[PDB]
Amino acid sequence: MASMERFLSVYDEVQAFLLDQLQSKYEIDPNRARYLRIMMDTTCLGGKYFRGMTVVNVAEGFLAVTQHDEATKERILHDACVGGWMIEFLQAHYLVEDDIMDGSVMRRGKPCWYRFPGVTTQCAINDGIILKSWTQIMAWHYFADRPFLKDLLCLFQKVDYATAVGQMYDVTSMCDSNKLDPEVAQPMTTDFAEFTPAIYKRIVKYKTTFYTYLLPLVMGLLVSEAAASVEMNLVERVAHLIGEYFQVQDDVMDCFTPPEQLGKVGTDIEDAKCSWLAVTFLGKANAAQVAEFKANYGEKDPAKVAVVKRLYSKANLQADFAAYEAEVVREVESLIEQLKVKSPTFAESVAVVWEKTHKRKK
Amino acid sequence: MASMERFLSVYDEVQAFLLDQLQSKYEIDPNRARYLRIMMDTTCLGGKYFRGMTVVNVAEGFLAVTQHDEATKERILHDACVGGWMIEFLQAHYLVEDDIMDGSVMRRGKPCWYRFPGVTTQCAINDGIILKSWTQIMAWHYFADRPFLKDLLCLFQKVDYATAVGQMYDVTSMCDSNKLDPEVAQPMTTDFAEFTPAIYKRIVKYKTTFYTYLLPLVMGLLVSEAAASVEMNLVERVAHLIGEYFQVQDDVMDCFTPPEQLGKVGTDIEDAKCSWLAVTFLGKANAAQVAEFKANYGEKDPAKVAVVKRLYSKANLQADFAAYEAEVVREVESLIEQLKVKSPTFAESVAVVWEKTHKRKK
Ligand SMILES: C=C(C)CCOP(=O)(O)OP(=O)(O)O
Ligand SMILES: C=C(C)CCOP(=O)(O)OP(=O)(O)O
Ligand SMILES: C=C(C)CCOP(=O)(O)OP(=O)(O)O
Ligand SMILES: C=C(C)CCOP(=O)(O)OP(=O)(O)O
Ligand SMILES: [Mn+2]
Ligand SMILES: [Mn+2]
Ligand SMILES: [Mn+2]
Ligand SMILES: [Mn+2]
Ligand SMILES: [Mn+2]
Ligand SMILES: [Mn+2]
Repeated sequence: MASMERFLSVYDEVQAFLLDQLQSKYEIDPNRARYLRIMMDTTCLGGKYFRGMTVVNVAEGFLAVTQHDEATKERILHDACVGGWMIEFLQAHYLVEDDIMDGSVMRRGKPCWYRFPGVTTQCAINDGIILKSWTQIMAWHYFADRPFLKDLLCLFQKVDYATAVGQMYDVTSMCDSNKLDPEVAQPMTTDFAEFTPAIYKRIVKYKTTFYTYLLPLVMGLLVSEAAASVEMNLVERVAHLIGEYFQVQDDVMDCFTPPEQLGKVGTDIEDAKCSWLAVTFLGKANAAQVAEFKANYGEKDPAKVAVVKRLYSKANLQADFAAYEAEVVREVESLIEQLKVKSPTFAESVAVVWEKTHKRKK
Repeated sequence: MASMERFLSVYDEVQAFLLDQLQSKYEIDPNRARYLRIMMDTTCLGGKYFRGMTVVNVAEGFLAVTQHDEATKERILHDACVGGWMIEFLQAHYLVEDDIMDGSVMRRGKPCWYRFPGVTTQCAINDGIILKSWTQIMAWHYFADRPFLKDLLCLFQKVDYATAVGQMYDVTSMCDSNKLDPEVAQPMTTDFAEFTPAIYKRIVKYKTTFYTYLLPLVMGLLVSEAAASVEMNLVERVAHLIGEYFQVQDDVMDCFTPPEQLGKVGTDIEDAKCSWLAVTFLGKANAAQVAEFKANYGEKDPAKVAVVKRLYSKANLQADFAAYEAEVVREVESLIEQLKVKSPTFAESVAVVWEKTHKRKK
């Protein structure tokens, strides 16, 4: 177990705690409390909950093989649920600001938060900042007396920082590094020389993999008091690997999955992003295809966007994706086997996370 | 002490630490390091440094009367400087996002960060988020082994949260509370019924007073290991009082101090903000002046803005400001006298902070 039901139930508790505290300590009025309730629901719910449920499933794995009083088992499961919501609220923060930064129109099948009629960008920027503050309010309330509090806060903040650095790498990925200058308007690259696997990998490593895979796996270990029982270098390597594959999927779906299924409308082509599709197309294309790509990439013009998507389709990128995927399967399986040496239970949790990631269709 | 020189010197050290870590741990390239260096300098420097120097001056007060080895004195002064930069970087974060939210054009005598040619709003939103992450990176690096670390992080996060709540109160201050609704476009108030002292005071309490006065005073106590030696209810009361007066000054200057001296261009009238000027004018005006105010407030139109400023000038608000100020002087002096009972040294630091605030011209 009922993991998803327990996790969703704890959302109601955290929300009530936060909103009750706003009334009792922060002098909030009922209508602004309602606004923040709706904001919380809209930005924190309706996703796949993969990050939060990873914390829960890692914790459940150790519960199955560790001797505990039932009260202790309930405490660990509750801590796992609260920690998972910390990551889901961190996600909510990033998506609110990212949708503004990327000029997006839909998220989770609804308008992006900033596009809601009674929201607008000026309030949505601050709403996003509130979401991140709530992660810390949660931590200090629910975990005040826990032995893992310091480790958890330190990990959370380093992951949050890495993600913000990665967002800088992402939103500057269509500029030439040598021309970056706050004082000079930034032209889009014309040579696309920095659309390389290594540079792509750096964006993804920081913007996605720490908070989507490393943070939930290690938080599950922390609330289980089990971190010392795994090889942390393997956790870092497998989180980076699965997290990169997760983003490659997201890049592919941005272009080729209908918004009806995906729940968002892709902007990577029009935004000139350094996506897996663009890097891989450039790793394959002949001279004429590169020049045609350059003539059309990074423009909102729906007909130029359409030229790019046809170039992608005719370049048979499904072949590159399959070879990349087959390589990731080898390496993920190898790392899971290595994890089994010290931590069979955690290895299985990583196998579950991989299976969920590998099979996802949104 | 040479307090200002020590404090500015520590900026260079923190900056080098942060940028060196970006190179050694976060795979940053030189041009993006340069961008973030310039971003740090532009957003963190050039203010009055009142918040950071409050930490230093509180710590210096206890140094003068406490027995310490010189090495311990140097450690406390360095911690005070690092903690002061934590608050200055928090300030930097708020100003970067606030200038976007308020549609402002100038800050500290230069263009707002988001208006720099090679910046733009999409990167500036994330740059602001980086500034806040840097406050935590600082804390965990410099204070990892300090006994005050947990208290400091908990205080910092609660203050940061209060400020974000206050920014919500601020950016929604021109809407009718009963009509707030994320799903419905928000009309500006027509009755201005929520332009009251009590509602004004709530905005200011949260958006300004916690991070501008409470946080620097208590951080000075924490790095001095002296918090138990003061009456914290008095610290809270005097921080709220001086912080409110500080914002009333800022509201007055928004309208009446030339940008050449102030270093920013006011937006409160055009933004329909609940400012001290608007609340006090409405506390004084006759029927015709209220209707003329309503006809002109909250519009970028330079001639409508000019109508409001003339209404302010003819309403003799200098009289209300002087009575308000005379009341604050009574109450601040009373709280300083009360603080002397347990903590003469801290009372004097608060007297210094008050004098600096009271005499400021920007
Ligand atoms: C890192 C990326 C690509 C952001 C979207 O993440 P998810 O696809 O996990 O979004 P939700 O399930 O939370 O909606
Ligand atoms: C949001 C973060 C931090 C990483 C994912 O970036 P994207 O910008 O690719 O995410 P989507 O908008 O595609 O979900
Ligand atoms: C709280 C307000 C009114 C923001 C500006 O603060 P300051 O007037 O202290 O700005 P700097 O000295 O840091 O430039
Ligand atoms: C920035 C914060 C959090 C409070 C001061 O608000 P203002 O919006 O009045 O500040 P200025 O732009 O006048 O400096
Ligand atoms: Mn996006
Ligand atoms: Mn993005
Ligand atoms: Mn995407
Ligand atoms: Mn402002
Ligand atoms: Mn403002
Ligand atoms: Mn102001």
